[PDB]
Amino acid sequence: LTKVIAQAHIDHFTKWFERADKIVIVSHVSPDGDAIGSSLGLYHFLDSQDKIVNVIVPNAFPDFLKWMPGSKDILLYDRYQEFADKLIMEADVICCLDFNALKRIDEMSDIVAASPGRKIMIDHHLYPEDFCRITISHPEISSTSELVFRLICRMGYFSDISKEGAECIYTGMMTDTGGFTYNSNNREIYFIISELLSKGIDKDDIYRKVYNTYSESRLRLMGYVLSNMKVYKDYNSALISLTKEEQGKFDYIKGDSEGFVNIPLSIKNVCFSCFLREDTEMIKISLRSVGKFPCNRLAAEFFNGGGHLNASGGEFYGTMEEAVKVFEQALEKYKPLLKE
Ligand code: NA
Ligand code: NA
Ligand code: NA
Ligand code: NA
Repeated sequence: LTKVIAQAHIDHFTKWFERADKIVIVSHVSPDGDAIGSSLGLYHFLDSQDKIVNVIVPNAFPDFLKWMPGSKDILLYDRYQEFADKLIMEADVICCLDFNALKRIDEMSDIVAASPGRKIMIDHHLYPEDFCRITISHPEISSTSELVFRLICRMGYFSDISKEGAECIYTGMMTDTGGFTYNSNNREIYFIISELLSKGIDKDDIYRKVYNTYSESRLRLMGYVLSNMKVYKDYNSALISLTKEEQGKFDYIKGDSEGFVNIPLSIKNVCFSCFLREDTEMIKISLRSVGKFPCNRLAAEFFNGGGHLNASGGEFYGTMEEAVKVFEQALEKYKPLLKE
């Protein structure tokens, strides 16, 4: 209902949109629900308007997103580089969805940077770069999928958002707010959800497809990791870990530890959570916080990593007990910050 996106930006893109024959949509490395949801949401709309549209991402997306209509036609850059490169170089318009810095598309950077096609960014992350000619940057909005819905609506094409398109948009809104459990207080979110439901989507089924679709081994693994968790009561923090012996034992598949780092936050007075995993070769670190404790600051100092305020990661080249000791240093240094 409220006009968040600048009308001038909407006017400009509409010009590009009407002139364009060939359009490419790009999103970030290791794309997730909102990367794929926003991209596929835009794809379905654009494809309904007699346009050649291809979605290209650097990297495979999780299997729990395969159900999404159009997902099979998403082009993986690390498997069809030459083909993708041609599409990118020849695109009249390149839509950059759910990232704001060329490093977020890891190896696609150069071809995207070089292409003479007209670039527009549609994103909700903080601190955007100026590689796009049109920049729609709204970090106050909780997902890129919502911005895509908003853009299409403001252009006057709400009626051309299909059931399939709506499914993809809802999926991204859902995943980026943890099923509307964080950063979701805004009223207009729920009007948008209602609008998407009017397109025939089944939001409950979509929840199940994304979150209630994984192996017996994965869930037993989650339980084992939780059984062996370490809580530091004076530091409002929790630690969980997986070794190579533990991973191999439970038959670890890629993406099995996804979300594990969040579970310890469901303990009362635990606002900061760390997960340590040995790689296939040393210690991978995942950090999560609830509230305002800066995950990205600790990661940058103690694990040469980074990311966002509430979710970060990085590697530590050493051993488990050695990596655990480093984690215990950071807890000690930022102890006063945690107590606030
Ligand atoms: Na808007
Ligand atoms: Na941004
Ligand atoms: Na997401
Ligand atoms: Na909020």
